[PDB]
Amino acid sequence: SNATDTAEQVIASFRILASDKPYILAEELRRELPPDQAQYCIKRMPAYSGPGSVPGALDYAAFSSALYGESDL
Amino acid sequence: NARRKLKGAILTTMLATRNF
Repeated sequence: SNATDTAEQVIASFRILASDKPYILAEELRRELPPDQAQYCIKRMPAYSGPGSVPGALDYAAFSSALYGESDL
Repeated sequence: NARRKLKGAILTTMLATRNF
């Protein structure tokens, strides 16, 4: 769907900012995003608990699909 | 409105600030 296509492009952007890790860290968000937007992401991204998880790992994929994608499923 | 404005700004940051 069009919403999924947009969300995937956002996911791809976060993935680059995360250096191709499957999650992103708060320090990477603060490094790359405007402070208000970094804080929003730090507060609202769900924790990443998949393979390779670490304390503080943030699930940018789930966050992006909820915000821009086909979220009502 | 608040969420709509915030997510539009984030979309600009994520898609329209780097040459990705």
